[PDB]
Amino acid sequence: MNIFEMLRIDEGLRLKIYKDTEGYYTIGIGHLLTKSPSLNAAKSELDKAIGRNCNGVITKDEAEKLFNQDVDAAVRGILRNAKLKPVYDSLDAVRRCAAINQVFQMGETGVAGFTNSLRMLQQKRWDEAAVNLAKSRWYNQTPNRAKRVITTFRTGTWDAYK
Ligand SMILES: [Cl-]
Ligand SMILES: [Cl-]
Repeated sequence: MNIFEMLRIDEGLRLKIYKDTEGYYTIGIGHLLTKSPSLNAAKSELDKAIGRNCNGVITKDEAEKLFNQDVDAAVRGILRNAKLKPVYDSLDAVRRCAAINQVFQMGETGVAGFTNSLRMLQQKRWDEAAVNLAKSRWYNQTPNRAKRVITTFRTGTWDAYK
């Protein structure tokens, strides 16, 4: 198991513009296009990202390309973040994937606000962090996935991903 396979599992793969769980236009492997409700704005953003007239649809390769850039962007965002970096570097590899997951889903921003949990993770208080993490909008709105990530952080193994 690795980050790509993990996220591919959590985000799915769709080749036509779609609405995510929050109702926003997205495409591919969870690639958010825009928060605007204008489909058109979405198509535009799509073409600009891909570099061609897409008409709302892309290929697998295109999707995968966006996914690579996106994983990469997330790691980098973590590294550049002063609140995040230290936590991240203190964790083992599996758990690192779990942090990337969250960041990919909610942004550097959001994760940066999980102050208490962050500290717990840094101190290696797994069970504790896990309970904390569940007291959040994040878990409440997308509980099966959040459960998987949380278990990942809790255990340091890939069992949630079976
Ligand atoms: Cl792009
Ligand atoms: Cl879910």
